[PDB]
Amino acid sequence: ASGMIVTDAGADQPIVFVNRAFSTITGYAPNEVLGRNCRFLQGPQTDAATVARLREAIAAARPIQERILNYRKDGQPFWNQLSISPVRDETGNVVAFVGVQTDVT
Amino acid sequence: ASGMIVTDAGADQPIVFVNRAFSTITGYAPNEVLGRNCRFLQGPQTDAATVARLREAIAAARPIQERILNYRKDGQPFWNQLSISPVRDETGNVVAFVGVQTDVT
Ligand SMILES: Cc1cc2nc3c(=O)[nH]c(=O)nc-3n(C[C@H](O)[C@H](O)[C@H](O)COP(=O)(O)O)c2cc1C
Ligand SMILES: Cc1cc2nc3c(=O)[nH]c(=O)nc-3n(C[C@H](O)[C@H](O)[C@H](O)COP(=O)(O)O)c2cc1C
Repeated sequence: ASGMIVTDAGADQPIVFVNRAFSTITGYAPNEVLGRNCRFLQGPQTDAATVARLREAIAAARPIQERILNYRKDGQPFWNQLSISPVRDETGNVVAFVGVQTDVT
Repeated sequence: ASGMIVTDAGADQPIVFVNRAFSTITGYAPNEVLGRNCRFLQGPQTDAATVARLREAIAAARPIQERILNYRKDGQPFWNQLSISPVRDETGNVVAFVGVQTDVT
């Protein structure tokens, strides 16, 4: 099952909702992640270039897909097939971002 | 600000998250809508053909936009500029739906 994260659009994109599969994949409970930027999932072997591409896409509110190395709460690495998209209203304002995670280890 | 509703994908698409502006627009608090299908927003003058189009799009996981008559908690009608999209994983599985409202009354 794939994880889902919803973040606010502004102000460094704090998490506002996660589904159950997010906890299955990452080992974090909702309480442990709400209000935080998702970058706590990264760690020392995460590819910096990939991170850069995410950062640039989010700042532009452009959809992006990447395979990124992430880490469970306990420190166990896993490969995340990650897809992020803005949620826009019909005037084009970005209301949120949604990300989908699949553990492809 | 535009409302946002996230639902599960299956069964009857129960609401799992709403943003602040959903409460502004509709008068409902999160605790009174979570776990319900969004159709409680409809009422006597809602156009049945519009509802039917939403029903078929959700069943097929197709994006759709409609201007639909909805009702606030206090019973006041409002025009909801509604857009719905599925959230998919990279294999195409539907993870959730996202709806965006704008009160265009
Ligand atoms: C909706 C959404 C979901 C995200 N999911 C993840 C994720 O699962 N794993 C991850 O490493 N980064 C994820 N990110 C990316 C980070 O939050 C962050 O944007 C990225 O590391 C680049 O920014 P930075 O250089 O400021 O950290 C997500 C971002 C958003 C907006
Ligand atoms: C994510 C999402 C958001 C929705 N938002 C609304 C809404 O704001 N107003 C509305 O009248 N129906 C909304 N709907 C549609 C109803 O939940 C329902 O699908 C529609 O009435 C058709 O199905 P029915 O004939 O079984 O009621 C939403 C559905 C989804 C999945």
